[PDB]
Amino acid sequence: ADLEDNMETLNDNLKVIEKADNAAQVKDALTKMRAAALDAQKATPPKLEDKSPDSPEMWDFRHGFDHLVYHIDDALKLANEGKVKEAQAAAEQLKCECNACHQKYR
Ligand code: HEC
Repeated sequence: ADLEDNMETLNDNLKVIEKADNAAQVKDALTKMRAAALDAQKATPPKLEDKSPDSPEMWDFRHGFDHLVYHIDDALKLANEGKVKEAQAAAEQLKCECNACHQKYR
């Protein structure tokens, strides 16, 4: 899918996670965020179209999704451990970290 749709998937499932009351619902939303993040990693954003993949900006662009998946996997582990509240807290701090890549390249 394109970058804007993957970003909508990330933004929407973060809303799903903070409204959830069961671990299965949290794990499902994180699973879709993981797919959207790995798919967003292969795209080129409009303001970086003049750059090559090995440019510092594009290495940094792909690196941001590596760290996002890292936090998704940790939250997925918490959800698999039945820790709904802790998984939701991980998602809130993860949500805060979304802003940095937008400030650079959005
Ligand atoms: C870079 C490695 C990113 C990180 C991590 C996240 N986002 Fe992102 N996002 C990024 C860019 C370059 C853009 C602009 C795309 C464009 O075509 O202009 C976006 C956009 C969004 C949007 C708006 C989508 C739209 O229809 O305009 C949203 C709602 C969004 N991003 C959400 C979002 C969330 C919740 C993130 C943390 C899970 C997140 N993004 C990370 C680049 C990057």
